[PDB]
Amino acid sequence: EFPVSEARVLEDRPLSDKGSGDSSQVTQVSPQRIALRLRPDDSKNFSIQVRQVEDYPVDIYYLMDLSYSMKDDLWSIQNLGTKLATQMRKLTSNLRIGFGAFVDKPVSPYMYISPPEALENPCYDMKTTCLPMFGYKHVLTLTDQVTRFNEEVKKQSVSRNRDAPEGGFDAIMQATVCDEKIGWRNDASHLLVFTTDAKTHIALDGRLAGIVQPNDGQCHVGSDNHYSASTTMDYPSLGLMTEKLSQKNINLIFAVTENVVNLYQNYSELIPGTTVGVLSMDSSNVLQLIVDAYGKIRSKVELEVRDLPEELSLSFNATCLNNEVIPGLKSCMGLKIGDTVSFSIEAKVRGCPQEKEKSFTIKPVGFKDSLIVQVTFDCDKGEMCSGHGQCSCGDCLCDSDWTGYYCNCTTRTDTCMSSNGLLCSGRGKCECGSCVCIQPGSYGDTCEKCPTCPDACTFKKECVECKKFDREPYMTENTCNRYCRDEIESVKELKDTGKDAVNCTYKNEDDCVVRFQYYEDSSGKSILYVVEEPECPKG
Amino acid sequence: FNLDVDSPAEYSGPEGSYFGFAVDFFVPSASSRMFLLVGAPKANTTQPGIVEGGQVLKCDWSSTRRCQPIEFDATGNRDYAKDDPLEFKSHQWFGASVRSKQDKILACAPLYHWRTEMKQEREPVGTCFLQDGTKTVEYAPCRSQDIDADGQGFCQGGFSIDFTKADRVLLGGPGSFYWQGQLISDQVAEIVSKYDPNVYSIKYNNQLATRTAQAIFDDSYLGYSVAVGDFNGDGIDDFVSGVPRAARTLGMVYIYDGKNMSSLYNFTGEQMAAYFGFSVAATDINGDDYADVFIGAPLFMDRGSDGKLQEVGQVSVSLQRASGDFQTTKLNGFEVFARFGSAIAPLGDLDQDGFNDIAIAAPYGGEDKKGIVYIFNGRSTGLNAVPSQILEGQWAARSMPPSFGYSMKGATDIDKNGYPDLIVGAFGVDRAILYRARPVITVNAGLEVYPSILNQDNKTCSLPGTALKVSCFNVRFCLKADGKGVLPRKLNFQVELLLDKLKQKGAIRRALFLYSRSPSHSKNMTISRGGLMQCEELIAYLRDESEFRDKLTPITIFMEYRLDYRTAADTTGLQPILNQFTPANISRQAHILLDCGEDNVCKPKLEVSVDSDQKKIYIGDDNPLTLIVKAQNQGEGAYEAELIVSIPLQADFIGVVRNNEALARLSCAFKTENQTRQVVCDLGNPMKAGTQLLAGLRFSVHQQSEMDTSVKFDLQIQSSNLFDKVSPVVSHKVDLAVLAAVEIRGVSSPDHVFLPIPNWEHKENPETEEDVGPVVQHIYELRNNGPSSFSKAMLHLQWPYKYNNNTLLYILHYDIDGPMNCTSDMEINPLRIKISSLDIHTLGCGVAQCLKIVCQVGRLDRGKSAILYVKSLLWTETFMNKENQNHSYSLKSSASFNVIEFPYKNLPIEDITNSTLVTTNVTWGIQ
Ligand SMILES: *[C@@H]1O[C@H](CO)[C@@H](O[C@@H]2O[C@H](CO)[C@@H](O)[C@H](O)[C@H]2NC(C)=O)[C@H](O)[C@H]1NC(C)=O
Ligand SMILES: *[C@@H]1O[C@H](CO)[C@@H](O[C@@H]2O[C@H](CO)[C@@H](O)[C@H](O)[C@H]2NC(C)=O)[C@H](O)[C@H]1NC(C)=O
Ligand SMILES: *[C@@H]1O[C@H](CO)[C@@H](O[C@@H]2O[C@H](CO)[C@@H](O)[C@H](O)[C@H]2NC(C)=O)[C@H](O)[C@H]1NC(C)=O
Ligand SMILES: *[C@@H]1O[C@H](CO)[C@@H](O[C@@H]2O[C@H](CO)[C@@H](O)[C@H](O)[C@H]2NC(C)=O)[C@H](O)[C@H]1NC(C)=O
Ligand SMILES: *[C@@H]1O[C@H](CO)[C@@H](O[C@H]2O[C@H](CO)[C@@H](O)[C@H](O)[C@H]2NC(C)=O)[C@H](O)[C@H]1NC(C)=O
Ligand SMILES: *[C@@H]1O[C@H](CO)[C@@H](O[C@H]2O[C@H](CO)[C@@H](O)[C@H](O)[C@H]2NC(C)=O)[C@H](O)[C@H]1NC(C)=O
Ligand SMILES: *[C@@H]1O[C@H](CO)[C@@H](O[C@H]2O[C@H](CO)[C@@H](O)[C@H](O)[C@H]2NC(C)=O)[C@H](O)[C@H]1NC(C)=O
Ligand SMILES: *[C@@H]1O[C@H](CO)[C@@H](O)[C@H](O)[C@H]1NC(C)=O
Ligand SMILES: *[C@@H]1O[C@H](CO)[C@@H](O)[C@H](O)[C@H]1NC(C)=O
Ligand SMILES: *[C@@H]1O[C@H](CO)[C@@H](O)[C@H](O)[C@H]1NC(C)=O
Ligand SMILES: *[C@@H]1O[C@H](CO)[C@@H](O)[C@H](O)[C@H]1NC(C)=O
Ligand SMILES: [Mn+2]
Ligand SMILES: [Mn+2]
Ligand SMILES: [Mn+2]
Ligand SMILES: [Mn+2]
Ligand SMILES: [Mn+2]
Ligand SMILES: [Mn+2]
Repeated sequence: EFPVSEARVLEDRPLSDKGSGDSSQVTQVSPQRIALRLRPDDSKNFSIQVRQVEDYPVDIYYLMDLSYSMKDDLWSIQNLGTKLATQMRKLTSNLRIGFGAFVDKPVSPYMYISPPEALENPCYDMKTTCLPMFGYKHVLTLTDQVTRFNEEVKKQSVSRNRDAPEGGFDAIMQATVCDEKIGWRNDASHLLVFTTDAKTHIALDGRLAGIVQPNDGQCHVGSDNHYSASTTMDYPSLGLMTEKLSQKNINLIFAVTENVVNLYQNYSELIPGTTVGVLSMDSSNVLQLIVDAYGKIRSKVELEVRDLPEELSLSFNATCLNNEVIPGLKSCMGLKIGDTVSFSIEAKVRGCPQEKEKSFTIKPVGFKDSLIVQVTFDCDKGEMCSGHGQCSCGDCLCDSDWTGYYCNCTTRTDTCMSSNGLLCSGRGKCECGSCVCIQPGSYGDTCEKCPTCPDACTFKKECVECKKFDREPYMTENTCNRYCRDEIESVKELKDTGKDAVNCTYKNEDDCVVRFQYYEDSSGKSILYVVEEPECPKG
Repeated sequence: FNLDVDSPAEYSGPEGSYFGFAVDFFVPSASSRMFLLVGAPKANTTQPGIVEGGQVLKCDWSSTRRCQPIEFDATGNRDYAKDDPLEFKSHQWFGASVRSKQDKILACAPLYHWRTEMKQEREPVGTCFLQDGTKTVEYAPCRSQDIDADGQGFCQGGFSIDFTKADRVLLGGPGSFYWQGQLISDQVAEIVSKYDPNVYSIKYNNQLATRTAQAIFDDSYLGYSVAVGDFNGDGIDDFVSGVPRAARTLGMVYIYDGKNMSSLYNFTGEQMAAYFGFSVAATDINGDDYADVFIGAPLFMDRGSDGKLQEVGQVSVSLQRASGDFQTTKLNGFEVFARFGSAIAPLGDLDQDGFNDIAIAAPYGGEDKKGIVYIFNGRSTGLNAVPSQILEGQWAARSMPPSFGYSMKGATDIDKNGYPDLIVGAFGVDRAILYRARPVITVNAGLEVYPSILNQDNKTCSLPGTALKVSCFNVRFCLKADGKGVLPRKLNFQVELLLDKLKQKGAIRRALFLYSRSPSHSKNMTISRGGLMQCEELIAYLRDESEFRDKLTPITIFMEYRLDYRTAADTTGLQPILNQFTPANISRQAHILLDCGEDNVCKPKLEVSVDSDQKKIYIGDDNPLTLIVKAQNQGEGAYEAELIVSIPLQADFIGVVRNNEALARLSCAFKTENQTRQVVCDLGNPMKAGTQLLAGLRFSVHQQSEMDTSVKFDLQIQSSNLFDKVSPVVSHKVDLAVLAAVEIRGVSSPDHVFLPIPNWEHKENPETEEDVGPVVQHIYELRNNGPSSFSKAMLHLQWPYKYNNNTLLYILHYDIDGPMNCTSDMEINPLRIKISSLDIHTLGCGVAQCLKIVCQVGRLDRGKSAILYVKSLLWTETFMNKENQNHSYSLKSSASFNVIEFPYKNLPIEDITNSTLVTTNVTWGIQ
């Protein structure tokens, strides 16, 4: 023999809900480093633990649309920052704040061309003078004084552009790839608040303006804090934005106005980890929006893999709620800050290649902390073995991200993702990148559809009968929280008026008639107003 | 599939002139020779005070590689007043767009600014320049009296241009109106015979143009790209333009009438911000004379193996049906970040086989983003989705990416030879390259050995040295080749023969040639004609019995062959290439006589057989089918034995059968060579006598709907012996069957309504639902999950309308989803009730008097359902809370169905029927 090892080399342990970390270098992912040694076609099971460390130093940057329309949004925001701190203080012992604004490429088509030279300075059409175009300017890096934010945001004046869509994508980029200037710090939760009230220019739009050099993804601001290639370089692509976002562990939040919300929402669906929020007309709302998205960012542990030799493949099994396990998955959602989750990873090479360090990564998205895996290999007519479709030879051994005898099966769960996120709507299981419904009379690509399924009044009861009654199941499986979330409230005497929700009624264990209601508006609300004072038998 | 990459034509331009940003071919009618047209959008000029007005250069193919500009215009900026210019030519990107015909060449400046004559402005309206030898006229369809952004002030017309065969220009101005865009077709000569140097407007008579659309369509970019072809009916070229920002950054491609300018067709993108429309191109890629649409969205993010989104690009290939519909497929890029449908450039017919080609481009591919170009060939079926060749840039970045393939052009046969050509343009290095298509030869080889069945004890020839007679056998090998182009006369070849190929490095070479005792003989013949197959011959002997042991491992003779240079055309030896799908190897088999007792002939007795196991397959899903064959030899030797299973259009061979200790693992392989699909299996070369085999061939039958009732297979073994070579063709059919698991689920919205009834007033006559009661809602769903689909069925719902003259669950109305029409025997909602405006237990039918809804269904496929949504109203007289047991009632509702008909009549279809119920219990709760 010549066994395959998996030796943990560095075992820093989770810092149990301690975010300030007194020179304890704060850990968030337990097994910091391991070193397996595989042999021909052999595998090795291991695992990784990662927790949403309480009191994690936040970082918040304010990218805002400085188009003439966001003039009133500069009023009820000059006071902000100071107003933000009292909210984020309840969430962090340390918090950095920042600002920076965009408009559009200061060139011909977008910018006010050059009719009277009396325009290179303002917006002479009304009589009021504003500012010339600028594209992207960095004012006030990331600092402590939540007052300094107020000092700069007072000094900020709006501008004016010709074109409908702004060029804020250039900003989202510079404000991600320019670490030192902005002041993004290592062990700290990152947040990029992108506020806008109008459309945007995508990549290739710059051909008109005469720009054929594509975005490089590098930092281009100078000592003057203005994006230099704004005029020499075309807009960044959804892919390259998406690339540099994950590498710098930034979280893109889209604080956008109603008219353009559905838009930045599908733009959100192509840049996973993007959070969209309905900004207000006078943008006063920007806070109970920010301090919200934070909750969303810290309620999921997605596992990303940087590098990795093509020769070997990983298999994941995520266990999150009360050690019940979820096979084939490297992501857990519905989490509360402080909790810890474990994934049991596996690895196997299809016939060992040639020696080299070959060290890759496995880490949660947005987290600085990662598990470094150094892999080494202990090595030193036709062929009916087929059936084709990824199937190799000797006797048939599928590739990475493929399974099954013939090799039809997949490892992908994205084809089983749903509207809400839960795999196969919660009514079924993903089988070879394709749901197979545990049919309560349901069907659909992800089992979304179920006409003959019981009304919500029945699904939600499960919640109220616990989150307010300490009984029933959920109490029994300890899942009446992460599973049955929402937000309950003991509505005073009678219930709500807004007829945009269902009113439910039911008899509980104690022979009393409980009365509730399932609402859902604003930003995906979901209150369950419970009429306190159940009708019970008198005596 | 092949064009020269050894020696292509390299062309250059000034550093930063963007030379090679717009490429085209120049074929004058007035000359025997042809040229290159390369745009230099950023090149400086000798026009007074004009910085980078850009230009266009006519390059020489006459192996001089010298390109001197083309005098379109050399004047500076025209005036409107004293020190008040009328237009501004500097940085106009003239050359950014270039097209031509015969002597006629159109070149535009989409960054041409024009100060309107009303106010002091600098609007990028853009102009073109149509030259024709001496006569040069400015063409600016967008320089009208109607100005500013709201009009055509920012039109930048000339962004994309193109001619129709009837000599008419199509133009694209993206910024017209509110950046929605615009198309403008004007016939030349109307452009030529209308130019007046004293008017900056000029109305053209038969001009065609798209109009201002609603505000919602703003910023779509129509005119970003343009291609032209005949789609609508017959006649001329119709207009095709890519609107990369249409929809919600989704993209859209518009097709317009070549004369009305009315919208014919439309195409929409699947993933937004992918720039679906950056490039368009129409070509008949499958010789049925129908322009096919190709569309590029270079920023499309496909799902990579691991499931992650990756920007790699995609090309939408819409094939045009005869009905005007499309059979649109898809084609993704290969590397990430290298753009792909960035430039689709249809070539003529590179290989020249009666099918057009096309070259898609990834400008930023290869190593160090030097970009590559992929050439995809056509076929009767559509486009062969697999690259037939890849052209790689060879230039390093100067200050930005070389951008090789950003702009390419190929379709004209610039050189002598009978095949097209291609021009590619790397402007990040300022270059254009000529890839000359090379001659394609199709060759036919032949190999046949005289005595086929070698006899050891045969006395025929004599060894070279010793005159000892030895067992002879001759071997000849014909070779015929002829190509379609400029190449013939000397197709010389290097042939290589091989005796006993099956014999590895072990060295038991059972056979050798004559005069040169060795199994390897070398030769080099020649030919040229398409039917003059020159044939060479040889003599080979066999070693004596006392030199080797064989056991009959056929002496296979092998044949190889190849081309040579100095068969090419003068102008830089343009070497040809053998057809892509033609093997250079041909090999036959010999067989030492053994066991073929006395007649010397090995005449066998072959027989197949299949047990008919599992007599049925259903219509709808994939039916797994295994065949148990019993092939055997009851005669003598069976040289090169093989099973021949014939299969239909929906059979599809899986594999043999290993998962069985009783079955054999034959060397079976799938094949279609002719208008026939079939499985073959080695039954052992010399399938010895009495040799019995019994294996399993599994398939997976797809349905094909009605299409008769059974499916035949045709079994038979066939060999190489001159006598009794085949077995009786045994045919085997399995019967189709009908299966359709249909079911009926039902449910109640408020399944439980508590009677203490919060807030309710007994009205004299109800007018609203609130005056009546709660909304109890029943829902029944008829669903077919079975394999086979049905064509019609019946649905019957019974409603608990009332009990003893007194109502309970007054239906307001009902809704249907799917294939079904209904009818209630009683009028639903008699009391005209509207929306808001501001015994002991069980009930239902049988006890209460029904109101029935009968519904006619028809058309539920393998995974389709029909739903009936009944919307009631608990009529609150379920009260009577005074005397007895008004305490609890259960309102029962029950629907049933009967599948009466199916699409197959051939198969024995039986009726499917079942029922279900739905309760709404109204109890007293508190009491
Ligand atoms: C064309 O000539 C101009 C000037 O001779 C070159 O650039 C201009 O002049 C200097 C030279 O770099 C620059 O500092 C200016 O900014 C340029 N003017 C403008 C309006 O941009 C230019 O490089 C030459 N172009 C080519 C392709 O040779
Ligand atoms: C293709 O898309 C265009 C634009 O979406 C459609 O044209 C619109 O048609 C409506 C119909 O009344 C007009 O009111 C609009 O003015 C049109 N807008 C534009 C920009 O043309 C068109 O109908 C679609 N499909 C086809 C076949 O034409
Ligand atoms: C002669 O033998 C075959 C040609 O039939 C060549 O070997 C491979 O044959 C398969 C046939 O399925 C082709 O798909 C491969 O492309 C061939 N391999 C290569 C490297 O070309 C073999 O190369 C031929 N040898 C000569 C000298 O012509
Ligand atoms: C309505 O009540 C009926 C009975 O009154 C329920 O149907 C069955 O009732 C009997 C009575 O004891 C039970 O034994 C059965 O188990 C019940 N069947 C089922 C499937 O539970 C009926 O379920 C009730 N329906 C609603 C919507 O509340
Ligand atoms: C690839 O996966 C399929 C998916 O099941 C497997 O084949 C099945 O096909 C039918 C469903 O499509 C089942 O009803 C059959 O039981 C099963 N058929 C076979 C031959 O296994 C199988 O693993 C692969 N399919 C093929 C044709 O190889
Ligand atoms: C249950 O349905 C709606 C809740 O969506 C309640 O209707 C509300 O709105 C009506 C019109 O504005 C008001 O007239 C109702 O008073 C108001 N509901 C309340 C509790 O104030 C409806 O009333 C609810 N049912 C009951 C019995 O209250
Ligand atoms: C109606 O429903 C299915 C057929 O699609 C069958 O259901 C019966 O079989 C099972 C009994 O253990 C369960 O599925 C059902 O509870 C049961 N229903 C009844 C009424 O017995 C049933 O065979 C079908 N009925 C007919 C006539 O085909
Ligand atoms: C975003 O989402 C909608 C559905 O909400 C979908 O039609 C499309 O992807 C986008 N719609 C709009 C209006 O942007
Ligand atoms: C995933 O499935 C379970 C989860 O622990 C376990 O078998 C293992 O970790 C993974 N599968 C395999 C085959 O190892
Ligand atoms: C062109 O004429 C009108 C639109 O201008 C339309 O009715 C007709 O169908 C179009 N096509 C033809 C062939 O006339
Ligand atoms: C002698 O040589 C062969 C041996 O292969 C023998 O079968 C036959 O009788 C003779 N040859 C011919 C051509 O008849
Ligand atoms: Mn505003
Ligand atoms: Mn036509
Ligand atoms: Mn066609
Ligand atoms: Mn072809
Ligand atoms: Mn040629
Ligand atoms: Mn015989």
